[PDB]
Amino acid sequence: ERGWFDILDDWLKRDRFVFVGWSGILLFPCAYLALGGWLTGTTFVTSWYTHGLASSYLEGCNFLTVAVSTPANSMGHSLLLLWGPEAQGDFTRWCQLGGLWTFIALHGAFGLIGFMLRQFEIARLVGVRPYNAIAFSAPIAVFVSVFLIYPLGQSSWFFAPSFGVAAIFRFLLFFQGFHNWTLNPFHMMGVAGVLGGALLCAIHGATVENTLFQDGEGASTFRAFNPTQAEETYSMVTANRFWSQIFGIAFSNKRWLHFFMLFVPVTGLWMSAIGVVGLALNLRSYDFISQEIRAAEDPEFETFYTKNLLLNEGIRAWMAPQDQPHENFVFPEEVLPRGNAL
Amino acid sequence: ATNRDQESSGFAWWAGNARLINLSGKLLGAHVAHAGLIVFWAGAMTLFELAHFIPEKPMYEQGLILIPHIATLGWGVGPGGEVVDTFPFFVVGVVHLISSAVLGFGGVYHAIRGPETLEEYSSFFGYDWKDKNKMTTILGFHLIVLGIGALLLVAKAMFFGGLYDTWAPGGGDVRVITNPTLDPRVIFGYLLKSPFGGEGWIVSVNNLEDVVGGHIWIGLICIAGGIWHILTTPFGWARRAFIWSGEAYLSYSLGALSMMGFIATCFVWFNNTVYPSEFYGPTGPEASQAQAMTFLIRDQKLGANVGSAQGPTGLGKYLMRSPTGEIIFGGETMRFWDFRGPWLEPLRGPNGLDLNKIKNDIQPWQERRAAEYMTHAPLGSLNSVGGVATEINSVNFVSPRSWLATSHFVLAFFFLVGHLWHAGRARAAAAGFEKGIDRESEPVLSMPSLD
Amino acid sequence: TTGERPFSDIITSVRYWVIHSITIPALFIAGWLFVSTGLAYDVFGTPRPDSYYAQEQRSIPLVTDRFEAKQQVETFLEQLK
Amino acid sequence: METLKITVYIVVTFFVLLFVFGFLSGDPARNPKRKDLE
Amino acid sequence: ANLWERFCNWVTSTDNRLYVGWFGVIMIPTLLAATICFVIAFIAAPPVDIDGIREPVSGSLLYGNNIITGAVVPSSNAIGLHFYPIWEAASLDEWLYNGGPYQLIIFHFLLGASCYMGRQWELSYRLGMRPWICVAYSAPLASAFAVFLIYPIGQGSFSDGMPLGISGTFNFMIVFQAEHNILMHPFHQLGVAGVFGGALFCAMHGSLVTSSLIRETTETESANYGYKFGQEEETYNIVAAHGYFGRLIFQYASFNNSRSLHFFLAAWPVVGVWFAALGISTMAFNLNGFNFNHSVIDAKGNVINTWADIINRANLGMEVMHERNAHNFPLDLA
Amino acid sequence: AELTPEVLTVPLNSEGKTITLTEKQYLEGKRLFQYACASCHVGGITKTNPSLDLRTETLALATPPRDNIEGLVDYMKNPTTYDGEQEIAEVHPSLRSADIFPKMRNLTEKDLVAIAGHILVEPKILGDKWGGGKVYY
Ligand code: CLA
Ligand code: CLA
Ligand code: CLA
Ligand code: CLA
Ligand code: CLA
Ligand code: HEC
Ligand SMILES: CC1=C(/C=C/C(C)=C/C=C/C(C)=C/C=C/C=C(C)/C=C/C=C(C)/C=C/C2=C(C)CCCC2(C)C)C(C)(C)CCC1
Ligand SMILES: CC1=C(/C=C/C(C)=C/C=C/C(C)=C/C=C/C=C(C)/C=C/C=C(C)/C=C/C2=C(C)CCCC2(C)C)C(C)(C)CCC1
Ligand SMILES: CC1=C(/C=C/C(C)=C/C=C/C(C)=C/C=C/C=C(C)/C=C/C=C(C)/C=C/C2=C(C)CCCC2(C)C)C(C)(C)CCC1
Ligand SMILES: CCCCCCCCCCCCO[C@@H]1O[C@H](CO)[C@@H](O[C@H]2O[C@H](CO)[C@@H](O)[C@H](O)[C@H]2O)[C@H](O)[C@H]1O
Ligand SMILES: CCCCCCCS[C@@H]1O[C@H](CO)[C@@H](O)[C@H](O)[C@H]1O
Ligand code: OEX
Ligand SMILES: [Ca+2]
Ligand SMILES: [Cl-]
Ligand SMILES: [Cl-]
Repeated sequence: ERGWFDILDDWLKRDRFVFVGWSGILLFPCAYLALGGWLTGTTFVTSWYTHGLASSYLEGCNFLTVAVSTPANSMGHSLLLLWGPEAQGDFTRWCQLGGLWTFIALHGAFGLIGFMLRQFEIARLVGVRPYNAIAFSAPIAVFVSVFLIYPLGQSSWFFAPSFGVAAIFRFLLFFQGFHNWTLNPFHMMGVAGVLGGALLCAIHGATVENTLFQDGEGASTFRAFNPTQAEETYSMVTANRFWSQIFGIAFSNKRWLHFFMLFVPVTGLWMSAIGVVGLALNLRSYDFISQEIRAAEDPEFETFYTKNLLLNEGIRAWMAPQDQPHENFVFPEEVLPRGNAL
Repeated sequence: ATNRDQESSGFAWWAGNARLINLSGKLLGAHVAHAGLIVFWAGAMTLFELAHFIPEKPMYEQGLILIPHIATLGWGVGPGGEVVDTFPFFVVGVVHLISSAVLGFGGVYHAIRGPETLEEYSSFFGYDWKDKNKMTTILGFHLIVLGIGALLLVAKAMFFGGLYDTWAPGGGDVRVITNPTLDPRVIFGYLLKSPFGGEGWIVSVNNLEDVVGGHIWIGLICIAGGIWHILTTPFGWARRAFIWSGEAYLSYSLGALSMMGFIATCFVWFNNTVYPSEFYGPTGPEASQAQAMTFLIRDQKLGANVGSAQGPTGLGKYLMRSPTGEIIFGGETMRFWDFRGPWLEPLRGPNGLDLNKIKNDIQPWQERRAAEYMTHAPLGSLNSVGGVATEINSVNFVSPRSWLATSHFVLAFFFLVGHLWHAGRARAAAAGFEKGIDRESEPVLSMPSLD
Repeated sequence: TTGERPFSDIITSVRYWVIHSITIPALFIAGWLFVSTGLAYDVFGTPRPDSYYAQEQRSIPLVTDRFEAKQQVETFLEQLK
Repeated sequence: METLKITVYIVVTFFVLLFVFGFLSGDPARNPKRKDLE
Repeated sequence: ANLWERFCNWVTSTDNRLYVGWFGVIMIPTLLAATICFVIAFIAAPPVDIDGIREPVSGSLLYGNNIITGAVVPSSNAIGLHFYPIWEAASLDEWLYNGGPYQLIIFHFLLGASCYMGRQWELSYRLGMRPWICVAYSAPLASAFAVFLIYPIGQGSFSDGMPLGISGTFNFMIVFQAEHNILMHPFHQLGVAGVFGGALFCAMHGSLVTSSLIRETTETESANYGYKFGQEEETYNIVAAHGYFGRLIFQYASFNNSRSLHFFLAAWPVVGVWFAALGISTMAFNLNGFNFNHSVIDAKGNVINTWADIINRANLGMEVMHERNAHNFPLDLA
Repeated sequence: AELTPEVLTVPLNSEGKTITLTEKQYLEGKRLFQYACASCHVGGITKTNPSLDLRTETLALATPPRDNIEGLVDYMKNPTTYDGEQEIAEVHPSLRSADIFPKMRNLTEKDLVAIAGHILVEPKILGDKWGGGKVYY
């Protein structure tokens, strides 16, 4: 059958400069609106009525301090549709109420779905295995756990990350003070995957570039490679001997090496996502009970664990009134935890 | 287009200056043209500093790095470091600016008009990287030039006005150095000091008699060695230990420059003698000491006995002992008790800070200096907000010492990378595998297995 | 290659620049006037420098109700005199 | 402590000299290709 | 062949299971000293007066720590940057109280790891390789120098060096944020791009090469048996991978040259970590992150807060609480 | 909110006379205060002696009262301790000690008024932020 569906399928899969596909019907509008909404918001839209913050170029912020901030805590987990009961179809109120944040987060989520479908769709057309799409599950797990699940466990969208550079920095510091997130072994595994991934990236690329075969006469060795050549361009045998003698162990299987490079950062991001799902519920790894019992009774007992809780207590008391304005925290000077002199 | 494309020279455009390795005429021009740029910045930056300079603000409140160098040499300044005549500053900048036109003219001529190779032109100006004799001779000439340079500082210190002496009795002044230290026990004793706290290696030199005397030795050493290297050619033990190639010599210099950049970083950070605090602002140690001095003065005026005031930890609130017994300022500045400065030393006795001088001999000019230095601590943000990281906007200040130390640490670091890059490549190119492993001669395939 | 004219082809053609020496500055000026006329303020509800507070007030006009949030903001806006 | 100090001083001087005389002992020739680098 | 010549041929021998070499002659004893002292101190060392205020902090397992809270504690603030070898103490008991072990470990470690970089250069010369793997390792190596040596020098005390422990690392990072606002420093931001980017390109390169493996096995066997160690031919189709990735984005955003692809994989994380180490290294001299505290002001002069001001509130809480008994005067100047 | 003439009206002396500053004077006051005083008085505190701040309540209780233009102008010529008992020109920038505090050398009478006006107007704007220290940052 060559009906309208098949004809349309043909046009959608034309080999053009930007491939479209069926997946492109979802990807391009959602990715474009998520982007445009972030640019619109960081240029023109305030956070005065939701946070008490200026947050756009128009107010005088710079690239580091602009944001599309989350809605006010009184909005709860409202989808904040433009035509919803809060904005009631008013575009200006919608922006002042934080509507751009759900807009970006929701169109962003469906755009990422679209992008992963594009990896499946293009891989099926070209005839490769879909391991690139499988690897992209990790960014999606991070996005979904941090931007959707985390605030859904909390009181409202207000505590989701805001879309901005310094706003994200505040999120890092809030997670230290309130969640003791550095103590969390699921974050630790995430750190190991990201840093080990960076390591693998540098060490593989450095190793290839320094075990090249001399396949040309020029001092610039880039020219001596042909994409259709059948032979390996660097010496696995020499690479393997060098690292065996430098480090003790070495890769010998090139298929294993590259699978391992997929595996390490992907797994780490998945591990960090699980930790954040816990923090949605305040299910923290905040304390070691044995340390607290000893420290409560023995005022000479001190560890870096007890030192860091003092820091967290400072963060909470000093940032909370301005970071959570809907709470109306009034802390007199005399109650603020402070060391000597400072 | 001789060696001006990749096919002919073997080097891509992004390594295009490597095409100059064996083109001594064009390599000469590129070096002369670059020197013109160095001199250009010196003269132009100086004029810019002068134009923006207010004589009655401290130099270190004004973002100055070059005028402080000129002032340390004795020019423009009087007692206390007060600027008395900005015209020396103007002259230095103008003369560097004008000279850069002479260097740029020579650089652009040799680079694009003169002979591309000097060897067919002049056997004196031509050279072979592999000619060990010529290479040590060129090196010999430049060692003699460098030694003259070091003697010029001595000539200025001893015959042409002197140097600014932050330690001069009175509050600091220009002073003719009449008896520079010549005792090689002193001069080379600095070389053998530990670099750790309280010793400080050569960064610890704290008087112009030693500074001037050390440049007399360096001047003679360089001139001696330059004559030695013109008259000699490397010995066999030296011939076997080095690579003898243009890239190799470049890599040795890069290692030397990195080392000097790190030393310079520590010099401007700790030394307040050849970088006077009058001009560069207080060191980090200095401002921290100055805070303790300030509050000891405030509270003593209010009635506190500072010698016996027990602080919260049981250590003295104002005064305590160093690990070897010396009386030192308390609080976290305990780490800085190795600091020495002209405003603090009159309170110092044989056991360190002396309670009786503290009680009776603190002059108002010390209270002023300590408050000034405490409020110009070398702390500030990248957009030049002075103070701790939590300070609010108001004060437009980053210390010259921070600017100079950070800039030169970054430069020194990348010059060490450059050393490794070029020394590794030089080694590989001399041995013949810098382009890759020979497929039909792969070394590892002729070696027994490890297991 | 996928058929479209190469980009280096187009951006070194006289006709491209004939068209875009108008259209690029024209959009730029439209963006300028969007701010310079004050229109951006009113489209997005962003306060001007004299509109964050009332003259004596030091409280944030924070939205505290979900379904009357629109009236809360309109009320806050009236209270600017 | 004094014995410890001399012991370390001796051990360190020992290893540093190996390093220095090591790289002085014809090291550019210790490569698999061209073994004439003087 | 005299004895010195025999020894030199054994040191520089390419047949030793682990290559020794001349850097190895310094590396092996210094790394053993640092490792042995670290293991012993981590298990059994008594509490250390890190900040010089006679307030000892417990770091070892035997004194109440687990793997997460344990540390070798930095040497005392009373020592500053003074050299504190065992023989400068009146007793081992003094040395331990004042945190002697920290100095012994980091000084031996930094020498060993620097010779490790040298050894990477050295074996590559013996095997006829190109020499620049050691240059990639200079980025983690520079970073270790930053938190163990450079930052102490600029702040004047090894007591502000990074502790040798997991929770100790977090203490260092939090106090660093309060005193330098490192998050707002562009060199830490480039470092984050370096390691996020390196992790991205790591998964990418892995997924692309894995996606284009040439069928050489059946469904019941691991595909890794389709590559044989030392085979002459490539094991995946780089034309297929380019043809996929080029359509994912557009054709000219994809690499077709394996050599330049792998160079980019080297360069991106190495350059980024160099900047991160230069961040720590230049904040060591108190050139701190961007300060926009109270940068936005209204028509009357009211402060309009931004996210930078919220960050500052959190930085203040770290500032006022850290080292709670160690400051007597109102400004924390180092 | 904006910088109105009311905000800019401040006490000239102690007998109750006011004076109204222009926005130009106030911004000149801010710049000159940054130049000559903020290294110690940023935000209305006093880094070298935090017990004394520049809050108007504190200045009212100084001897003689410093909570007006004349009192502040006098202070920059001949500063005294809080009780008025001692003259502290030797340790505090002033016109009388312009030779040891050279940044005071190019301050005119009209500059002293503008610096004074800024000190009196700022607390009207910032409230507790002025003289409050880090707690109010
Ligand atoms: C300090 C910086 C510096 C200097 C001094 C040089 C110098 C040189 N380069 Mg290198 N290069 C540099 C940086 C520098 N380069 C950088 C950053 C790159 C990366 C892009 C390169 C990439 C590169 C490549 C790929 C090549 C060179 C080549 C050269 C040489 C010949 C240039 C030529 O013939 O062009 C002719 C250029 C012109 C005719 C145009 C005008 C050039 C003039 C000199 C500019 C002068 C302007 C100045 C204001 C005039 C003042 C005059 C006044 C004082 C009277 C020359 C010695 C070539 C070479 O090695 O040849 C063997 C070569 O192939 N360079
Ligand atoms: C005196 C110091 C010195 C000298 C004379 C040389 C000379 C050379 N280098 Mg070496 N190098 C050095 C230091 C030096 N290098 C340092 C300190 C490093 C560490 C980063 C290197 C790392 C290095 C590498 C990796 C390579 C070389 C190469 C070369 C050769 C070709 C260079 C070229 O044409 O670049 C052309 C110049 C450019 C393309 C310009 C680069 C632009 C820089 C990165 C911008 C820096 C930003 C700036 C400071 C601030 C921003 C300004 C902006 C706002 C306007 C040539 C022999 C090549 C080689 O091996 O040949 C044998 C090569 O591959 N160098
Ligand atoms: C020795 C180097 C050095 C140092 C320590 C200083 C220090 C200073 N300069 Mg000077 N200056 C320099 C060189 C230097 N400058 C050069 C080369 C120029 C020509 C552009 C100038 C022209 C200049 C002007 C016009 C002015 C200054 C000013 C100042 C002061 C404020 C600086 C500032 O706010 O920067 C802001 C911070 C930055 C710009 C950060 C830059 C980040 C760089 C681009 C990162 C690059 C890293 C590395 C080089 C690249 C490696 C790449 C890798 C791949 C290899 C400060 C004392 C100001 C002043 O107060 O004068 C009275 C001023 O107006 N300088
Ligand atoms: C140090 C860098 C340097 C070097 C090694 C050379 C070398 C050479 N030049 Mg070049 N040149 C240079 C810089 C340099 N020049 C500069 C700065 C200019 C612009 C003024 C020129 C302009 C120039 C021209 C127009 C010509 C040359 C020529 C030559 C060749 C013959 C020179 C000769 O025999 O004169 C004999 C020796 C002298 C006349 C002695 C000169 C003494 C000087 C002028 C007095 C001051 C010296 C003292 C060290 C000053 C220190 C200043 C410094 C600290 C800044 C020779 C290869 C010729 C050539 O290429 O032939 C084809 C040629 O025609 N040069
Ligand atoms: C730009 C400066 C410079 C350079 C690049 C050279 C370069 C050279 N010199 Mg010359 N030399 C110079 C200045 C210079 N010289 C001066 C000023 C003098 C007069 C003092 C001499 C007197 C001289 C003599 C007598 C000899 C040389 C020789 C040589 C050659 C061998 C170098 C070598 O193996 O050193 C390597 C250094 C060593 C082997 C000794 C150092 C021991 C170890 C490495 C410990 C030191 C490291 C430690 C961290 C340093 C810290 C400070 C220290 C003081 C504690 C080489 C071509 C040799 C030659 O072949 O002459 C024809 C030779 O016999 N030079
Ligand atoms: C640090 C070196 C300072 C500079 C620069 C300025 N001031 Fe100051 N000020 C300083 C101190 C230590 C004190 C307390 C003095 C004492 O012992 O009483 C002061 C006091 C004042 C006051 C009085 C505050 C009060 O509540 O009574 C005022 C009004 C004052 N200073 C003003 C002022 C001006 C206008 C300055 C710039 C020209 C200035 N100060 C600079 C420390 C320092
Ligand atoms: C939201 C919304 C929407 C949408 C809209 C849109 C879609 C928009 C778009 C927009 C856009 C689309 C925008 C854009 C912008 C851009 C910009 C603004 C840019 C800038 C840039 C720059 C600035 C650059 C920079 C740089 C870099 C980055 C690097 C290189 C260098 C340089 C520096 C150049 C709608 C209507 C649907 C509905 C409602 C809501
Ligand atoms: C080779 C080459 C190159 C380079 C070049 C160069 C590097 C050059 C330089 C050059 C130079 C280095 C030049 C200089 C010049 C200078 C001048 C031209 C000056 C003038 C001056 C004046 C005119 C002054 C004036 C005045 C006075 C006198 C007084 C005061 C005021 C005033 C300032 C006005 C390149 C890269 C491009 C590439 C190609 C090749
Ligand atoms: C001026 C002055 C002074 C003086 C100074 C002096 C006198 C100096 C000297 C200096 C010196 C006199 C230095 C030296 C140096 C040296 C070096 C730095 C060396 C190095 C070496 C090397 C690098 C080698 C290497 C090797 C080996 C080891 C093995 C074999 C191979 C080779 C060769 C590679 C004083 C301080 C008083 C004061 C201030 C001023
Ligand atoms: C504080 C550091 C002091 C360093 C002092 C340096 C002074 C330099 C004087 C020359 C010393 C070099 O002495 C060096 O020793 C050994 C013998 O032990 C020699 O013997 C060497 O010969 C060849 C050199 O290609 C090697 O293959 C061989 O393995 C080795 O035995 C070196 O050829 C000689 O150059
Ligand atoms: C290299 C350019 C030299 C230009 C001339 C510099 C003279 S320098 C001159 O020398 C005098 C002694 O006679 C000093 O009294 C005076 O302070 C000093 O500036
Ligand atoms: O020691 Mn560790 O931490 Ca660098 O600030 Mn100061 O000191 Mn202490 O206080 Mn904050
Ligand atoms: Ca010679
Ligand atoms: Cl702490
Ligand atoms: Cl303190």
